[PDB]
Amino acid sequence: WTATSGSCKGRCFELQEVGPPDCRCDNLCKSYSSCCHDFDELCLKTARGWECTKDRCGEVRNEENACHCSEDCLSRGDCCTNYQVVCKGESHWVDDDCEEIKVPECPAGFVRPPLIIFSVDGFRASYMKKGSKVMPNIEKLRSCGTHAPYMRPVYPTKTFPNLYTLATGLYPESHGIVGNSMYDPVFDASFHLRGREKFNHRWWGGQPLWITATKQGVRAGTFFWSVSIPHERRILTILQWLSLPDNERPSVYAFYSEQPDFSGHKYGPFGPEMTNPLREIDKTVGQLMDGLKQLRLHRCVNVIFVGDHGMEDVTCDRTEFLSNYLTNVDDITLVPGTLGRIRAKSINNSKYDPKTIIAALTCKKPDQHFKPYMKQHLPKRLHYANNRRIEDIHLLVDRRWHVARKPLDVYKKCFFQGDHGFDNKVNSMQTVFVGYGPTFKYRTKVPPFENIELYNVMCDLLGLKPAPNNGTHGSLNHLLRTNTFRPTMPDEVSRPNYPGIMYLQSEFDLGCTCDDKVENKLEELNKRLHTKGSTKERHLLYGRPAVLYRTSYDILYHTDFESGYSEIFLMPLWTSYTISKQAEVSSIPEHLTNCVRPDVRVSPGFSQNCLAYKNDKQMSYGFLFPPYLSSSPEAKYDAFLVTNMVPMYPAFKRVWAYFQRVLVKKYASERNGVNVISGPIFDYNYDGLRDTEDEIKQYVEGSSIPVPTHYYSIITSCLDFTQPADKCDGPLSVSSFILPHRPDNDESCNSSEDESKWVEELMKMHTARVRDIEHLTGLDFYRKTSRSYSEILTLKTYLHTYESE
Ligand SMILES: *[C@@H]1O[C@H](CO)[C@@H](O[C@@H]2O[C@H](CO)[C@@H](O[C@@H]3O[C@H](CO[C@H]4O[C@H](CO)[C@@H](O)[C@H](O[C@H]5O[C@H](CO)[C@@H](O)[C@H](O)[C@@H]5O[C@H]5O[C@H](CO)[C@@H](O)[C@H](O)[C@@H]5O)[C@@H]4O)[C@@H](O)[C@H](O[C@H]4O[C@H](CO)[C@@H](O)[C@H](O)[C@@H]4O[C@H]4O[C@H](CO)[C@@H](O)[C@H](O)[C@@H]4O)[C@@H]3O)[C@H](O)[C@H]2NC(C)=O)[C@H](O)[C@H]1NC(C)=O
Ligand SMILES: Cc1cc(OCc2n[nH]c(=O)n2C)c(-c2cccc(C(=O)N3CCOCC3)c2)cc1Cl
Ligand SMILES: [Ca+2]
Ligand SMILES: [Ca+2]
Ligand code: NA
Ligand code: NA
Ligand SMILES: [Zn+2]
Repeated sequence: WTATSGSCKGRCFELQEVGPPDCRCDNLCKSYSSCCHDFDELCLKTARGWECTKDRCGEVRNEENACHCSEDCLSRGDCCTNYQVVCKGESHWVDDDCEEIKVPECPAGFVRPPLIIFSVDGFRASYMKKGSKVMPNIEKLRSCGTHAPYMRPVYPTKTFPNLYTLATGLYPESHGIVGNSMYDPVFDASFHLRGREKFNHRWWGGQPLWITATKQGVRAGTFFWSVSIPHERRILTILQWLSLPDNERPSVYAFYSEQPDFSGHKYGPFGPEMTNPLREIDKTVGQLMDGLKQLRLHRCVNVIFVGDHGMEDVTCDRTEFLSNYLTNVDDITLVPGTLGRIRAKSINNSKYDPKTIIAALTCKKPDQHFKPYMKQHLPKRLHYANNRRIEDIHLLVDRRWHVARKPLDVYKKCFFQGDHGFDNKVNSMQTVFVGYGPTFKYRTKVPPFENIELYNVMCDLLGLKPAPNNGTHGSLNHLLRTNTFRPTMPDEVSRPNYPGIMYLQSEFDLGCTCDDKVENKLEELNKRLHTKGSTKERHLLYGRPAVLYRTSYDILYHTDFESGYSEIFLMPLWTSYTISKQAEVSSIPEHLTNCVRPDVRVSPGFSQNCLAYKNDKQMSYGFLFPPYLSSSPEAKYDAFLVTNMVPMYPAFKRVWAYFQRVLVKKYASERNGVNVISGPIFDYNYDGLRDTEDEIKQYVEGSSIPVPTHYYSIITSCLDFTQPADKCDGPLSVSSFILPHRPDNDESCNSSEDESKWVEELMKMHTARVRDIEHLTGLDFYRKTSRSYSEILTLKTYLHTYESE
């Protein structure tokens, strides 16, 4: 109940929420149906529209008007935004030459440059170029400030998950807004875009920027605008708040536009109808900048122009129906559209079986336009699994398509032409970022980056300590003129042992065999030097990775590779090797096919054994440093050490062997050498974080050899590819992957074909950031380079996307 009979007189767009059933005059009052009786009258004035005209200049103040053109309006802070242009001979902000903002030029009483986040829904990255002729204000922000060619949203590429990621720096699995629609089985409650459940605080995890600010004594304006408040009134309200006394004035503000998303759904991303919405958003930017200029704030405020996601062509003829695949379609609930989430319709149904649903959905139609996954098998870069609101069965839908349960769902609900929500690496889903103001750089292009990084930067712009989040703080320092965050590298927690030769061959009873009994002072000294690390500078190019947790491990040196060998997991945490452009690929010689060799530096008790693999009918093994890339027949024996072996399903060995035999040399050829670091990952609870020993769900049968859930590789070379990877003077280039370690290749519908037709496609799907691998391994890479630490942080956040221009 609301007692709507109090008044909004002197309270319009009050910042503090007054407590029920007392009536409200704040922004949110419309959303809750709790506004005082006179809110529309007092707070939503529209009389005489939004612009001054010549006949209005110097008018007698009429308090009924939407905005004012009277002499007193500047001191009241309520002029129409074009007042000084029409009435005082000034120029529009957009018509002014841009001039570098070297220092904040703020009025007396301003403690810090305010931050205004101007958010636009469905603003596809390519609109910045394709719409530039119709968006002069935005084009001026972009060209004169700091801009990225695009900014990568989070998955799913929907509004609430992305706006709340902007607000928190968190992945949706961590902040809890995992879709625009959700069911939480613990609350037994459903979240929808329409309705009131979505305002309940239990949905919204983490700590959003406005709360971060308020806790640290920095006042915030509204972030969520009620849909019925016109954009012109949102801008006027922000300008009015900026005219408050110092002690009352917020330092952080947001604007939001539901365009161009609203029209893009109706017309498609490039429908001719889309020009007008882009012109209108540009006009709104112009109102804000004209308004700031009138207040003498246009060289004081930092403005961020940012989108939540892009927009793709999607029409309802491009819909896959689950009723064409499942016999039992009535026993499931599907969250449909540009992603699919499946759960049992009834928890009482003991005939429900996820395995049979996945199988019925796997590679059943030649041109099938979605792929089913158990959520733990989704690409790790999506970070889309560790939340009870994410159903165990997920459908990744091809760009331009929908999935639905039955055809009747599509016509009893072919109107729309645009949608979004797809995989966040898809080009059409990318969105925009521009920063303009004293704290941003001048006329500066920065590489694409992820929206999870922005919360830290917004905290830096406001002098706030960010709450714990998924950004990598410092990775966006290159966007900023000042206020940079200068992180220190994390301290190494575990120091390595450097074992020498400590065991005789006969101490091992591993069930392994090798035809290596093939028997020189010249070259005996050489082999000893290699085992002490004489080639390490060639193979460990950026320092050894640091281990950031407590464990027991050994550094092992070899002619062709170096490794950090875990005595706890019985395999390397990492193996590092450099392959020059000139490297030759060779075969595994016949006499060495089944060769595994005890490592006389590592105790039998801390080694794998061959008998376990013989007995485990499901599990085979592979090698981290590839025997195919040995530098000589003699060095090749090192590759068959038991300390270089890792457990691999035979189906996965198809993938790994093709990567090692074909792809590494291809990349060395293309990139002028590569340095490779490879290793296992254990993430059985799919939280994106390194498992401890007691979290491991599967072992090689009868042994203590843990089975990895994934294998990673980090492939680094010189950004200037005229220099070889091992003699690089300047910035680095990286690409990485985290491949799922699966006992079948059901994910790859073409896997019956030669690996040349499917393996690299799989690897591209599972592309990763170095930072993703760091979370999953507790390792810290690139500790010893010539490069600045913030440059290295940017490198560690890079994702090689494999999308065209
Ligand atoms: C991205 O960045 C984020 C932010 O840094 C990273 O997430 C953090 O990861 C930590 C490790 O997973 C996690 O730390 C745990 O916190 C527990 C207390 O958490 C509450 O308090 C915080 C602080 O305010 C709050 O933020 C949390 O919010 C979560 O929970 C509510 C739901 O109740 C949601 O509204 C909210 O969205 C968020 O949910 C997300 O996180 C939880 C995990 O907390 C997931 O379950 C959800 O699915 C969702 O993703 C909480 O309200 C604390 O209790 C934990 O301590 C246990 O583990 C330690 C290990 O040291 C152990 O020593 C303790 O004994 C304890 O174990 C006991 O409990 C076990 C479980 O019941 C039990 O089995 C044992 O036997 C023991 O009894 C732990 O320290 C931290 O909370 C989150 N923070 C956030 C915001 O998510 C994230 O990892 C980053 N991602 C990547 C890939 O890098
Ligand atoms: C720039 C920016 C704009 C935002 O919303 C702009 C908006 N205005 N109107 C409208 O439809 N949208 C989408 C939000 C946001 C979005 C959704 C939810 C919340 C939130 O945290 N809420 C609201 C519900 O109640 C719970 C708390 C905040 C976050 C940021 Cl960073
Ligand atoms: Ca949106
Ligand atoms: Ca884990
Ligand atoms: Na086996
Ligand atoms: Na297959
Ligand atoms: Zn939309």
